[PDB]
Amino acid sequence: GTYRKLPLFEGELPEGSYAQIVEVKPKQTVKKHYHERQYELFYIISGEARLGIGDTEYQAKPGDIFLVKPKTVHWVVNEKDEPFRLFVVKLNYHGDDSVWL
Amino acid sequence: MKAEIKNLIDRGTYRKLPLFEGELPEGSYAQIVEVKPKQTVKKHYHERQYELFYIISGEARLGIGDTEYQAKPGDIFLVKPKTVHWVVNEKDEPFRLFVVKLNYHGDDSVWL
Ligand SMILES: [Zn+2]
Ligand SMILES: [Zn+2]
Ligand SMILES: [Zn+2]
Repeated sequence: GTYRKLPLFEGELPEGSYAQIVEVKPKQTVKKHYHERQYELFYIISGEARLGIGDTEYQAKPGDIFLVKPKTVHWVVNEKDEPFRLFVVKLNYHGDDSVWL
Repeated sequence: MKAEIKNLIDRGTYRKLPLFEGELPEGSYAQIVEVKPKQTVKKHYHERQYELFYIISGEARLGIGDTEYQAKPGDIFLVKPKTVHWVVNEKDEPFRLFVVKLNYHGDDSVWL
């Protein structure tokens, strides 16, 4: 819902590890949230978006890499017809922890 | 937050560029890997670390256990531990990939 979520290497990734593509549907926004304990590593694959982490908003283009440490708030705004697609890795992942602002 | 590649580590057959050093949790690491033109990375296995590859640019015969893919941009891979991998760069282009290491408690790398 809101953005797609395409897990890879399911059951193959060590304890607390996780990897997946996500696809932020076009001209949609992902709302302010944070993770209690998990890290997000992004590699921006295609499209363009506004990406906030803590106190900084980036104009995320492909080939950018981002880190979201925990208790750090993030959002994306896609203002493009093309979907925003990113490679995600989650570190110290204890399952679902998204506290949604 | 954003990745600024300002640190190069040179291993001759290639170069490794770490990312977010100190920022990542224990057992984690992330880095770009540049396999310099016409070069190969020789057969090698990792004690326990896992290596997730996202292939950024170029083509290089990539070999994980028994399957040699031709790693193009957009491919994703995993090299579970105790798995023999290597890379032959074919082009006059760097073969570049975003790597994360999982279960990395320092250099578990070993080479055949
Ligand atoms: Zn997110
Ligand atoms: Zn390796
Ligand atoms: Zn694969």
